[PDB]
Amino acid sequence: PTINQLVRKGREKVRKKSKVPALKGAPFRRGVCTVVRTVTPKKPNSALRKVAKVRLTSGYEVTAYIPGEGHNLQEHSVVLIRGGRVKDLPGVRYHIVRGVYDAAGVKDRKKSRSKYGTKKPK
Amino acid sequence: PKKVLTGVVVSDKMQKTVTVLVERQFPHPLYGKVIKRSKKYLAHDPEEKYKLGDVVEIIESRPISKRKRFRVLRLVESGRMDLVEKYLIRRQNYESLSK
Amino acid sequence: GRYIGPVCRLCRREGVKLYLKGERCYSPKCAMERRPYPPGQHGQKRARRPSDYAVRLREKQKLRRIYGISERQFRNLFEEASKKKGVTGSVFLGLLESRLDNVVYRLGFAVSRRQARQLVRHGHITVNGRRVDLPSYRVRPGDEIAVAEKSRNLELIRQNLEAMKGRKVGPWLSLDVEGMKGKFLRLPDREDLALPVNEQLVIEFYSR
Amino acid sequence: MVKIRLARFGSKHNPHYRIVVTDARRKRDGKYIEKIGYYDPRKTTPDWLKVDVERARYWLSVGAQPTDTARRLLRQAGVFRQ
Amino acid sequence: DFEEKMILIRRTARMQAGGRRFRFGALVVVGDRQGRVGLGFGKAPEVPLAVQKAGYYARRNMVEVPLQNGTIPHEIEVEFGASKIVLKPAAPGTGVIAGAVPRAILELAGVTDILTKELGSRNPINIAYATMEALRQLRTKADVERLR
Amino acid sequence: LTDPIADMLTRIRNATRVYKESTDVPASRFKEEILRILAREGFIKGYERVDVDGKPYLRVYLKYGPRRQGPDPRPEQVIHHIRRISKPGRRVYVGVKEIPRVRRGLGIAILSTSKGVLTDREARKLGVGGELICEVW
RNA sequence: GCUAGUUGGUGGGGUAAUGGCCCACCAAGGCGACGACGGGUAGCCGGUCUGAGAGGAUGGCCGGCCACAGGGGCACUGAG
RNA sequence: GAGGAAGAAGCCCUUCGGGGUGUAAACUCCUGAACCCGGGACGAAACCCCCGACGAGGGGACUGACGGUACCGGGGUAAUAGCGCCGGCCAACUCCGUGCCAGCAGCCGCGGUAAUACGGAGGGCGCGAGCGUUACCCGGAUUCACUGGGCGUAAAGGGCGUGUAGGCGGCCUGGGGCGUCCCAUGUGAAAGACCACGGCUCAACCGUGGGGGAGCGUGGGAUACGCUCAGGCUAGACGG
RNA sequence: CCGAGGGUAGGGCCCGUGACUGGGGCGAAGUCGUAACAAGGUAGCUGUACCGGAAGGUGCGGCUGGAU
Ligand code: SF4
Ligand SMILES: [Mg+2]
Ligand SMILES: [Mg+2]
Ligand SMILES: [Mg+2]
Ligand SMILES: [Mg+2]
Ligand SMILES: [Mg+2]
Ligand SMILES: [Mg+2]
Ligand SMILES: [Mg+2]
Ligand SMILES: [Mg+2]
Ligand SMILES: [Mg+2]
Ligand SMILES: [Mg+2]
Ligand SMILES: [Mg+2]
Ligand SMILES: [Mg+2]
Ligand SMILES: [Mg+2]
Ligand SMILES: [Mg+2]
Ligand SMILES: [Mg+2]
Ligand SMILES: [Mg+2]
Ligand SMILES: [Mg+2]
Ligand SMILES: [Mg+2]
Ligand SMILES: [Mg+2]
Ligand SMILES: [Mg+2]
Ligand SMILES: [Mg+2]
Ligand SMILES: [Mg+2]
Ligand SMILES: [Mg+2]
Ligand SMILES: [Mg+2]
Ligand SMILES: [Mg+2]
Ligand SMILES: [Mg+2]
Ligand SMILES: [Mg+2]
Ligand SMILES: [Mg+2]
Ligand SMILES: [Mg+2]
Ligand SMILES: [Mg+2]
Ligand SMILES: [Mg+2]
Ligand SMILES: [Mg+2]
Ligand SMILES: [Mg+2]
Ligand SMILES: [Mg+2]
Ligand SMILES: [Mg+2]
Ligand SMILES: [Mg+2]
Ligand SMILES: [Mg+2]
Ligand SMILES: [Mg+2]
Ligand SMILES: [Mg+2]
Ligand SMILES: [Mg+2]
Ligand SMILES: [Mg+2]
Ligand SMILES: [Mg+2]
Ligand SMILES: [Mg+2]
Ligand SMILES: [Mg+2]
Ligand SMILES: [Mg+2]
Ligand SMILES: [Mg+2]
Ligand SMILES: [Mg+2]
Ligand SMILES: [Mg+2]
Ligand SMILES: [Mg+2]
Ligand SMILES: [Mg+2]
Ligand SMILES: [Mg+2]
Ligand SMILES: [Mg+2]
Ligand SMILES: [Mg+2]
Ligand SMILES: [Mg+2]
Ligand SMILES: [Mg+2]
Ligand SMILES: [Mg+2]
Ligand SMILES: [Mg+2]
Ligand SMILES: [Mg+2]
Ligand SMILES: [Mg+2]
Ligand SMILES: [Mg+2]
Ligand SMILES: [Mg+2]
Ligand SMILES: [Mg+2]
Ligand SMILES: [Mg+2]
Ligand SMILES: [Mg+2]
Ligand SMILES: [Mg+2]
Ligand SMILES: [Mg+2]
Ligand SMILES: [Mg+2]
Ligand SMILES: [Mg+2]
Ligand SMILES: [Mg+2]
Ligand SMILES: [Mg+2]
Ligand SMILES: [Mg+2]
Ligand SMILES: [Mg+2]
Ligand SMILES: [Mg+2]
Ligand SMILES: [Mg+2]
Ligand SMILES: [Mg+2]
Ligand SMILES: [Mg+2]
Ligand SMILES: [Mg+2]
Ligand SMILES: [Mg+2]
Ligand SMILES: [Mg+2]
Ligand SMILES: [Mg+2]
Ligand SMILES: [Mg+2]
Ligand SMILES: [Mg+2]
Ligand SMILES: [Mg+2]
Ligand SMILES: [Mg+2]
Ligand SMILES: [Mg+2]
Ligand SMILES: [Mg+2]
Ligand SMILES: [Mg+2]
Ligand SMILES: [Mg+2]
Ligand SMILES: [Mg+2]
Ligand SMILES: [Mg+2]
Ligand SMILES: [Mg+2]
Repeated sequence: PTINQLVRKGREKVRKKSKVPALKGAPFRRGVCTVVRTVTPKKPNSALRKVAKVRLTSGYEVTAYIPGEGHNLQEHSVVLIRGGRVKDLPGVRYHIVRGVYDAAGVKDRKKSRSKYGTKKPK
Repeated sequence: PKKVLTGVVVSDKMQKTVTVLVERQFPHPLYGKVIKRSKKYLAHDPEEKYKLGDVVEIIESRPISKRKRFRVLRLVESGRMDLVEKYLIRRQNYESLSK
Repeated sequence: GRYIGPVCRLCRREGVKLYLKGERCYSPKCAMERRPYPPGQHGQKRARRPSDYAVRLREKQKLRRIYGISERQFRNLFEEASKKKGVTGSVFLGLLESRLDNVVYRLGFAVSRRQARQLVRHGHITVNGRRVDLPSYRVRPGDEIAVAEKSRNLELIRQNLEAMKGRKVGPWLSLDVEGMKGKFLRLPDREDLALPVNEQLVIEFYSR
Repeated sequence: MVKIRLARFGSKHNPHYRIVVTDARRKRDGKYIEKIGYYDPRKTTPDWLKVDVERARYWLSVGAQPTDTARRLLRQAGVFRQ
Repeated sequence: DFEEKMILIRRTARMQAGGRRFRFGALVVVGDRQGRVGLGFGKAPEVPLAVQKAGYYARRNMVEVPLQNGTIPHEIEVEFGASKIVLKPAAPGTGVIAGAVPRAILELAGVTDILTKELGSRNPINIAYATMEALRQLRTKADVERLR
Repeated sequence: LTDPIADMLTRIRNATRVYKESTDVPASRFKEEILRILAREGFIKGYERVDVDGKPYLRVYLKYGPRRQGPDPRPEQVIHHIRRISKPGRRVYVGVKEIPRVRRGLGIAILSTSKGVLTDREARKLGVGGELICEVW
């Protein structure tokens, strides 16, 4: 644009859209599970990924991924969630943190334990 | 010191008070172009002796009313209806700017 | 704190000898003399071309491992040199060479910078008479790094100062042996120390 | 009344004062009217007190009122010597 | 002799019935670290051939860059197509602040202290080309006065 | 024609890119002072107040380098680059402390000051600033 | 598109003091695309984080100013 | 900490020859975090008291929460390590298990019976009383482009005129000096930032001193350019 | 007299929610046909209008970003 056009209208500073609206600005949110089931992923992957529908303290109800091998989560399981989509599970934008509230850690986990709420084995 | 401005009397339909349109220029803070801005001041005319179209000087003065904090200092030039029309023609263009 | 684990694996990784033990570093029992290839299962496999990032990282780890200093303190010394006046490369090595534990090593008080650290840390060293047990103390031109008087009758410092009675030091240093004390004359040049390190690569590493 | 006193600067277990003229209603370490030297109670540095006598006597001349130990440090500075 | 540095080795493909059949491209810069640098792009049916063929043209296409204390005389900006390169003189303690592609060309020509920036398309070929033409247009206070 | 100064810089630039011995621009006292500097700095051989069809012009005599050897005989320019800075749509003014150095020194910035049209080197000597007219190298 | 204490005047009240701050009357004015009016968000600054710079983001800790003291209204005492 | 085998066991890999963890361990000597006793602060000299005069000046005493802490001295034990990662970007590879399952995932993508990408193990890389994760800000993003971008076909010329405001505007001269430029001066608090020195054993932290700036007030000065006022001109434009 | 506010009445804006309903995105392992890409088997696209289970068809006018 001309210099006059810039004086008349300026440059638009465009805002960024949060990828985690259910968190309402927090790093984590506590919730309670309502549905605890498996969901098949999209092309070109095939599995039965473990997902929980969580009713958050922020008011939202969202679907969070349950990472690791096996879990202990059922309806009414208290749960902390964090940001993080699962690319291949459309609509899943959050992860449940293993090892907080009613989320157990992964059994017999040895590598990357801090990401799976598994304490050090003796 | 008491700030002094220069502008043209664009209204005088008040008793003992004229409306003086002051103009000013400065570079745009970011785009450097020289831009014009304008502001009206309610000017104390205690002798109703200044007329529509008079380029005058007003001086920052102790408050006379609500919005009147400037008295006319002196005449600078007379018969500037060419400037008073620009102001009025803009105000007349506003009716077309609605819905 | 500092790295305390196996130290020959460092040299074997860096492809050069870093004199991280003193005595055995000159023997035929030195690891680089027997196995001059990186540690681990794949050390004797044919190396593939390293990325430019690998190169600059390796040089940086070579320079850092020499002083046995933490990446934190390393990077902070570097950042000071970058904001300092003139050429960052020289100043970086200069501020490196000005550490108390490093000067204690250069003076032959200790056979390794590790030994020097334990000497300083255990308070067996003074600076201008004033006792200092801080390995990270910055020595300045005109100082004086002496053995603690209450420690002069120590086997290790004895044998080490024996072996230094007429050994040269850096031009930027002097050492009155038998008196167990030396002087820090000036901050060194890169010329004064032929460390197997191109330092510009370390600049380039931190400029990414 | 404007006063002349020590606003503490420095750090914990390391006090360093600025002998200062300020409104008595100001907070201790708040905006001061003027600085008229420093004070170091621990005598670390080998010149742990200083006073701009050309000014400190003015502030007395014009009305200011030093505190007890500000006065004493103004005494060891010779603002009262006749 | 001249030091060489491979910058890019890519494999292109072309289609026929029966399938695709490949070919390799080598971006090589050569120089002495003293004021002489050349760039050549080599294509051949196998990697070593293309690499060697690239070193050949690099010597057949050189440029003398007016080094002054290890920096360039004046700042320059050149566009090659949609790629833009920026070079700015820099003092002793600086280094060569440049992406991998322009770094190789400045380093081998003896530049030790320069600020750079790629803008526009960052295609390595067009960026390598744009760096050569930037060096090629550098001028000394001499040539300035010679022209006037 | 909204910017005679940029029209003259462009007349030169269009003329030098086809290697003309000269090209004529409509004349004015401010233009001559600008050409006065292009000569005194060697960007041009000089000018002369000619007339065309009864109208006062400025015939600017261009200057190039030696012929070259290779596929492109065309010789290097002397004015590689000349462009307007301050414009009717955006006046540009610098004080003496912010006067830029064209091409590290090998180039000239042309200013208009209340001590007349001056180079950036001239302007720094006299210690004045002004409207940054253009830059040349 | 906005405006009836609304904009100006005369008189008086009121204050430490100017003023529609308040009141009575007189006049019909005042403001707006250079964004009035309305909606939303926010205490502002020294500074802070980042950035080659320009800029972007931010105002917790310390310093300055403002505002508030369960939600509102009010005056009394008083140099305040 | 030094020394310490062509190199123990165990575990991992192997073409079964051997290779690795690895001077790493064991072992030897040296030092001595912790803790055990001795002493133990700086911050505190004023107000007051006496002589002087209820002043100048001089002399006298009381007082430490932190604290029996810091610290000094004497002795004195080898004395916590963990976290992430190793398909590419990106530094670091092998064996087994699994077999589009279980699972990984920042992006591209991994897994369908020889997976450097899943899970473990050995090994390796990176940091270290921390290491990773999530959220958010600036950066990379010249990806709102003033510096520093674009619009035939990539996203992008208004369907076309006419025209209001506004933005912008030819050659020469003079007046004014609004913009603009220069000089002087006031303001630009302290802290912070920066350079130097110094005080805590270093540093963090802190003290002392040093240099500015924009911006705005004021006085003075310049007049090329832009603006304004005045007078000319005909190359734009309009008319005959 | 003014006056916190309470009360009566009538307007304006915003949020949450609602039997039911409209289309949209995604999933994909289905049913129907095959509209577009080749002259895509009726050159295509297009504003509008009327029509058809559906992609779409046809009329009128326009475009070439149409093969021969
Ligand atoms: S013995 Fe050799 S490998 Fe081991 S630390 Fe000394 S120099 Fe390095
Ligand atoms: Mg809940
Ligand atoms: Mg798959
Ligand atoms: Mg339960
Ligand atoms: Mg994420
Ligand atoms: Mg891990
Ligand atoms: Mg993992
Ligand atoms: Mg009045
Ligand atoms: Mg050595
Ligand atoms: Mg390299
Ligand atoms: Mg530097
Ligand atoms: Mg001892
Ligand atoms: Mg060495
Ligand atoms: Mg950086
Ligand atoms: Mg007291
Ligand atoms: Mg040359
Ligand atoms: Mg390109
Ligand atoms: Mg381009
Ligand atoms: Mg230079
Ligand atoms: Mg691009
Ligand atoms: Mg790319
Ligand atoms: Mg510009
Ligand atoms: Mg009145
Ligand atoms: Mg009062
Ligand atoms: Mg009012
Ligand atoms: Mg009334
Ligand atoms: Mg009326
Ligand atoms: Mg306005
Ligand atoms: Mg707007
Ligand atoms: Mg609100
Ligand atoms: Mg940028
Ligand atoms: Mg804010
Ligand atoms: Mg905050
Ligand atoms: Mg605050
Ligand atoms: Mg309130
Ligand atoms: Mg209240
Ligand atoms: Mg409360
Ligand atoms: Mg209350
Ligand atoms: Mg050992
Ligand atoms: Mg062997
Ligand atoms: Mg072995
Ligand atoms: Mg073995
Ligand atoms: Mg073994
Ligand atoms: Mg004791
Ligand atoms: Mg004490
Ligand atoms: Mg007392
Ligand atoms: Mg006395
Ligand atoms: Mg002890
Ligand atoms: Mg012992
Ligand atoms: Mg041990
Ligand atoms: Mg990591
Ligand atoms: Mg693979
Ligand atoms: Mg990395
Ligand atoms: Mg790698
Ligand atoms: Mg299974
Ligand atoms: Mg397998
Ligand atoms: Mg991985
Ligand atoms: Mg694995
Ligand atoms: Mg630490
Ligand atoms: Mg953390
Ligand atoms: Mg960003
Ligand atoms: Mg940006
Ligand atoms: Mg632009
Ligand atoms: Mg673009
Ligand atoms: Mg058109
Ligand atoms: Mg339209
Ligand atoms: Mg105009
Ligand atoms: Mg003009
Ligand atoms: Mg004039
Ligand atoms: Mg004039
Ligand atoms: Mg002026
Ligand atoms: Mg100033
Ligand atoms: Mg300051
Ligand atoms: Mg010190
Ligand atoms: Mg500055
Ligand atoms: Mg001035
Ligand atoms: Mg005229
Ligand atoms: Mg004509
Ligand atoms: Mg005609
Ligand atoms: Mg009411
Ligand atoms: Mg009410
Ligand atoms: Mg009530
Ligand atoms: Mg529905
Ligand atoms: Mg069809
Ligand atoms: Mg078809
Ligand atoms: Mg068809
Ligand atoms: Mg149709
Ligand atoms: Mg129908
Ligand atoms: Mg049907
Ligand atoms: Mg039909
Ligand atoms: Mg038709
Ligand atoms: Mg048509």
